This record gives sequence, C-alpha cells and structure tokens, in this order.
Amino acid sequence: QSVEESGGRLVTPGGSLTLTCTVSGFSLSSNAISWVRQAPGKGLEYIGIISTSGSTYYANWAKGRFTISKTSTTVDLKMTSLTTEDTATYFCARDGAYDDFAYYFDLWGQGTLVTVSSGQPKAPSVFPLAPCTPSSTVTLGCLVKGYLPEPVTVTWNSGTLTNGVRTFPSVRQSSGLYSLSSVVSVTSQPVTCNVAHPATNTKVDKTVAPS
Amino acid sequence: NFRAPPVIPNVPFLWAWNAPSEFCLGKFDEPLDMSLFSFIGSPRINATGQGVTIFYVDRLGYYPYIDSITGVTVNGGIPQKISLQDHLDKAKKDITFYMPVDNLGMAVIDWEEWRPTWARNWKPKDVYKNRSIELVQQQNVQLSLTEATEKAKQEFEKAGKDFLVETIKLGKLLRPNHLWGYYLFPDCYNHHYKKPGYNGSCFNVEIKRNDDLSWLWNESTALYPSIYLNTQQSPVAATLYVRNRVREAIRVSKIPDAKSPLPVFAYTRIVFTDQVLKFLSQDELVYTFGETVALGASGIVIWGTLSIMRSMKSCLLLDNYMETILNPYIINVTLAAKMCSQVLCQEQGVCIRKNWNSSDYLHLNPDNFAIQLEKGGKFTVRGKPTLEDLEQFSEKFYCSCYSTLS
Amino acid sequence: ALVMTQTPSSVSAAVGGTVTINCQASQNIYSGLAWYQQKLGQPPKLLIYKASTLASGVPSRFKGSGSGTQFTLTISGVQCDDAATYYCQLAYSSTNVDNAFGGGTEVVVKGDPVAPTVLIFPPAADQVATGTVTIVCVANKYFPDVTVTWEVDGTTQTTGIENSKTPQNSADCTYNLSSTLTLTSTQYNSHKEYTCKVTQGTTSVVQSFNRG
Ligand SMILES: *[C@@H]1O[C@H](CO)[C@@H](O[C@@H]2O[C@H](CO)[C@@H](O)[C@H](O)[C@H]2NC(C)=O)[C@H](O)[C@H]1NC(C)=O
Ligand SMILES: *[C@@H]1O[C@H](CO)[C@@H](O)[C@H](O)[C@H]1NC(C)=O
Ligand SMILES: *[C@@H]1O[C@H](CO)[C@@H](O)[C@H](O)[C@H]1NC(C)=O
Repeated sequence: QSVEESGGRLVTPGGSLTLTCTVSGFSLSSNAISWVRQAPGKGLEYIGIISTSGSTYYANWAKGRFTISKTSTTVDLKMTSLTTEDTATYFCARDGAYDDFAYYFDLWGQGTLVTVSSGQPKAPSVFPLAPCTPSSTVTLGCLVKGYLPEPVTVTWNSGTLTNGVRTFPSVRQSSGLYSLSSVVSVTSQPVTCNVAHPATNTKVDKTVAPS
Repeated sequence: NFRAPPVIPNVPFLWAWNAPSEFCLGKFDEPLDMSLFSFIGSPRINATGQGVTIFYVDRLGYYPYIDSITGVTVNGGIPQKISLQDHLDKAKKDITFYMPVDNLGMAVIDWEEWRPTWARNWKPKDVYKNRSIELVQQQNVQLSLTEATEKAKQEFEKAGKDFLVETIKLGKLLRPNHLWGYYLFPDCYNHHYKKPGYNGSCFNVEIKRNDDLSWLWNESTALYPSIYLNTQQSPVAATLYVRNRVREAIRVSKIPDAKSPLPVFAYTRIVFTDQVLKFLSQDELVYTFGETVALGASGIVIWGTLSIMRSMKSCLLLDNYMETILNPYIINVTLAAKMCSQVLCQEQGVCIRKNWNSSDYLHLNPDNFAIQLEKGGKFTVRGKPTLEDLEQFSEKFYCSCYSTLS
Repeated sequence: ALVMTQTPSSVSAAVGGTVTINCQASQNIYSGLAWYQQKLGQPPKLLIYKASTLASGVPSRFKGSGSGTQFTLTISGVQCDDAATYYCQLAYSSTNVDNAFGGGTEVVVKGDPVAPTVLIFPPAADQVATGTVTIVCVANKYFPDVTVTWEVDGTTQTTGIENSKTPQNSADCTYNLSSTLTLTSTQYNSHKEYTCKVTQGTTSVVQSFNRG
C-alpha cells in the first residue's frame, strides 16, 4: 500500500486552500487516516483524525477553520483564514490496525509544502563552483540562489554520478528568498548539474569543468 | 466482590439459546443465524442437540407430581412414596441416552410442581400439604389435626431434598464436563407491584427462606433464575423488579464459595408472559438484559416454545426480530462489556456498576460507533471510543477480579 | 484540557546507552500512547505502538514502559545509527478538548571527533556583473560543530553570513557545513584578498584567495 500527498502550493493571506492524500492497496473503511503538520524548525502539530465510521475529530485550536472529507480513494483536507502562521509541511498517516480500540500509524507519506506570503514566484539562478598542485581527484559544486517556494532538486549526470554527493539544507533570508549549494567529487568526464524547479517548472543544465 | 471465570475463552459474557427453532430455515433458506450463540439447545423429545439439553418433568426417572389441572396422581404424588432406588436407575438410563459422548454444555432439570420448603405452598399448591397430613392419619390415629399437620412438614422437606440432592449427584460426579442445575432457583417473590408505594425490594421473609435454602446451592454448578416480564407493570416498576431479582440471584452465589462464585445464566424470554405473541421493544430489552450485563451475571440463556416457532409467518417475524433488534443489541452490549474489560481493567474481569439504584448502563455512544450488516449477514463494527466515553464509564462503573485473574 | 508535555526537548548523550524520553498528561490515559522517530527531511516512523509494545523492524532494542499519566520510552542501544527526533502522541480518538503531540525530543550523539578541511570557492563569471557577489566555504567531515568567521582584506564583516548544517552522518556521526557571504559589486571590487576561517578551538582552519 502507499500514501501520497498533493495540493501543496503557494497562497496569499486571507484565502483558502485544499490538500489531498491518495492511497493504493487498501480501503478507507478498514484503515483510518490522520493529518499532521510540521512548521519549519519546530514540532509536529495534530490537525485532525478520521475514523472508520465517518466521524471527524479536530483539536480545539483548529475548530472553525479546518474540515476533512473522504472519497473512494482520496482523503482531503480543506482550510480557511490563512495567515503567516500556517506555513508548514503536511503529512498523511495511515493506521496499521495493531489495536482494536486505538489508532496507531505505521505508513506515512512524503509531505506537501504550504507557503503563505504576499509575493509572486521567482526562478533560481544556477552558478558553477570550481576551485582555482591539482591532484587526480577534484571537488566541484553548483550554487542555487534566489527562489521563492521550496523545494529545488539538484542531480549529477542524470543521477549516474550518485557517489559522493552532498546536498545541503535550504536557508531563508530577510527578503523572503532561499539559497542552496551542492558538491560532488570526481576522478580527473566533466560533470553536469541538472537543476529542476517544479513550481516554476524550469530545468537548467550546467557543465562544470575545472579552471 | 469477585466473579466467576468464563467457560469459553475470549468471551466474558456468554449467550445460550434453548428453543426448538432448529427446524425452521429462517429466511432465504439460510438455516442458522446463530453465530453469536455459543450454546444451542433443542428440547424436542427425540432430538439430540447437546449444547443445552433439558430434562422436563416427564423424563429423568420417576418424579412424582399431582397435576394441578384436572388429572391423576402420578408415581405417588409426594416424594414420600417414591422407591428412591428405581428413580436413580431410570435416571442412569436417561443419562446414558441423552449424551452418549461427553461434550461441553449445560443441562437443566425443569421440576417445579412442588417446592421443597414448607410454608411456600400457598394456593393452589396447598394440595401437597393436604395429603401430607392425611397420610400420617392413615398411619396413626392417636394424633390430632395439629400434630398431624406438624408431622406433615417432616415428611415433605426431608423427602424432597433427599430426592433432588441425589438426582443431582447422579449427574455431577458422572459426566462433570456438563453444567448441572435446577430451573428457577432461587426466587424472591415480587407479586405486590400493583399496590401503591411499590418498590420491588424483596420482602424480608423471602430472603430468609432462600438464605436457609442454602443446602441446595452447595450441590448444583450453575443457577438459572427467571427474569420474565408482563405488561401490567410500569417502567420504574419493571426496572426495580428486574434489578432486585437479579441482585438476589447474585447474592445467593456468595454461599457455596466465597472466592470464585458460581455462574449465573439468566433464564429470560423475549416475549411477554401475559401476552405470548408481543416481543420486547428495545427499551424493555434495556431493563431486561442491560440490567443483567451491568450487575455481574455470567451470561444469558433465552427460552422459547413452539408458539412463535411453528408457523412460517412466525419464522419470518422472528427472523426480522433477529436481524433488526436483538442481534444489534447483542453486539452493542457484548462489545461494550469487552471494551470495559480490556481498557479499564486489563481483562481482570467484568465491570460492575457503582450504585445499582440508578439507570446507568453499558452501551456504545452512537456518535462514535457504527454497528452494521454487510452483504451476507455477517455483522461488522466500525469505530473506536473517545476519551470522554472512557471517563464517564470510569466514573459510573468500576471493575473487579475474575476467579483466575485476581 | 488534555495537555501532554515532553521533557527533555534535546538530549546529548555519548555512545553507550541514553535516556528515556518522557511524556506527561493531565487527563487519565491508560495505554494509548505511541512513540515516533523522525530524522531530518524524512517522514516519521512508528517505534512503540503502545506504552510498551515494539513494532516489527525495531532492531535498536527499545523498550517503553509506563501507565497512569506519566510515560517513558527507553533508548537501550544508541549508536550513530539512531540519531533523530522522537515524539509522543495520545492514541485514542481526540476528545472535544485535546492537544496530542508533544514538544519533541532531540538526540545529540558525541562520536569520535574528526578533523575538518575547508574549501573556498571564488565567485565565477556571470556573478559579479549581476550585481551581488558571494563567497562559499565548505567544511567537510567535521565534528563537533564549528564557528565561521571572515576576513575581507582586513575587514571582518558582521552582516551577510548564511550557515547551513547537515543531518548527522550514518557512518561516523560526522557533520558537513556550508557558509556563504554576500556583498555588493562595488564593495567586492573595492578589495583584493579574502580569507575564510573555521574555528573549533586551538585548532583553526584557514583558506584564502586573492583576485587575479
Ligand atoms: C447501544 O444501545 C443503546 C441502548 O439502546 C443505544 O443508546 C440509546 O439510543 C437511542 C437511539 O437514539 C436513544 O434514543 C437513547 O437515548 C439511547 N440511550 C439509552 C436508551 O439509554 C445506543 O445508541 C446503541 N449503540 C448504537 C451504536 O446503536
Ligand atoms: C385442601 O385443599 C383445598 C383446596 O385444594 C383447601 O381449600 C383446603 O383448605 C386444603 N386443606 C387444608 C387442611 O388446608
Ligand atoms: C420498600 O418496600 C417496603 C414496603 O413494605 C419497605 O421496605 C419500604 O417502605 C419500601 N421502600 C421505599 C418505599 O422506599
């Protein structure tokens, strides 16, 4: 079975949004489903839970704004009155039926990112990083800078150069802009960086050769 | 206050069905909807349904009885004139017949014509005293009526108790994998439910009688009191009546053993004893069965006739009753009880109410659960309890130990 | 109001056996309390699916214990393979008033120290003409965490430092750090030599480069 989230995107304050969670390999009338969120650099927060009988339970900070729903396959969440306090990553958990009178979640998804700001999207700017006696093995890198929504994917030589890769966490700035860097090492043939931004749907290719 | 251990594991509250409905094939040619039922019995004379057999008056030896309706004395009519040697022999013959293979079940002996305690024989049961006097006169003429009546009581109590103790003990030590018991013992006597200021609270003297009937409880294994109903009562009256009957049935179980009390299989009916065609609605089922689940009984055994199980229309109506009212309630109360055990006690036993003079019950909150029927007739339960339900249960109710899980 | 509190919020225990992360409450909770584990950037994972019962696939011989209103999860075998952040959640369907997840616990593992090696990356072409310049310093396979400083031709800046730190390694608990400094084009053209400094203590690692 599987659990896969979707619907996370960029939104503007004061609006409303809907997320979906899709399943395969089981049925929603035998296993329950829960929604949890994680603010960047903070803890998990419990949004709600859906039973096998259709009953929906929420936490008291969320009653009046959030609403869950079910279908034959997908479990959806809907929210209103979005402020800057709602930026997070949203997961979807499935109950594995270890107990007959309590919920215990075993299968999790990957997560959707919800960004709440008043701006407009941007695209990244990809630069090469090559050091200026040289040895047989060298380290090269790719710098990604200036993009509004996360996440930005970086790969080396269609992923074939999957050895010695080192990818770094993103950083938020004072202008509402992110940054990221990546590095690999190769026996000295020039390396290629593929950088993809789904939100602006741009694929950028870079060829890096030592100076 | 402890409680008995369950006969069938994974079942703390057990259900038995003793009626001759084994013939009619329900609805849509399906023969049996008895999945919930651990024991199924058949009282037909030639039938061999092991689960809950029952020997009536007409079987199990040479039981004497003067028929109340216009009829003749049979086998003497008094336990004084019985041989007490042929009785046990024909009882051995019957025991050989009705259970050739030893298997788990409960056998009940249905004998009520006379009661083995003197002074409980008010009309129309005064006959067993009339004769009990005159026989003495036919043996001695010196004694007057007062002396003859006095010595009458000493040729009916001893006679009847030596009758029944032995009719059991040819059962208890012979095929002990079964559960032996007499029908409708004890009794409390609640017949004053029409006079003003009625409370079903058993009168003092009846409690004294069953307390001093203590010799029999030391013999049988299971008890089988009756929690029947009639349509001459009111809600409060019915609740108090059932409450006190079952509470006495549970108090009489302290005596034979004070650590692992007996199993009480409440003998009940789903039909009014005044109108024998009108079933019990769900609210009546509450203060009939829920007042039993919530006081500590080991289970419930239902009983029937052929009055509602002979015609095909009767089969259809009972099928509807099973598929609409009875089975959902059975799952309702059983799952409530098992949840009580597993959560609030860790399965040390079954939970029993705090103050009995109250209308608290063991039911599933409708805002969380869903008891439904999928295609095929197999019930499914959906949903899990909340914390508030457990809190209210843990305030109203409380637990107690098993006989093996103390 | 069901309030569940976690203490500690971050634990630092070396190789051996580390503490039992806790969980408190205010309304009686019998046995419906589950523990989860989440490494950085990954979804969590169910470890104890009651107050005491472990799930299939827990080779780190965990064992939780408790009941009533105070509960614990004991970490019996800790190495550089079980570094994450742990959580406790009430398992019964939430009452009208609730607060399920806790404040979270963090595990810091003090493994064998390593020596770092600074790489300094000059800003290639098509970066100074755009308007803003950057300098990147990468510290590879270091432990414990370091401090980053800059020498801009004898001027130590204070504003424009960005730091990014990796999740703890699954081989030797090693860290990797990345640091960036951003400046204007005129300021970059105003000097010639730059020096990135990484400090742990008496040992310090310095890289430098000058234009041309
Ligand atoms: C389990 O049984 C109880 C008792 O019959 C049900 O509770 C009653 O439900 C009716 C139907 O709405 C209410 O009118 C009563 O007020 C309830 N309480 C009583 C009679 O004390 C309960 O709904 C049943 N559970 C399910 C899931 O149906
Ligand atoms: C004998 O029985 C009749 C009714 O069956 C009753 O009226 C009569 O009082 C009884 N005899 C005695 C001595 O009580
Ligand atoms: C219960 O019934 C009898 C009436 O004789 C007595 O024990 C008592 O007065 C009654 N209790 C009441 C009415 O509360």
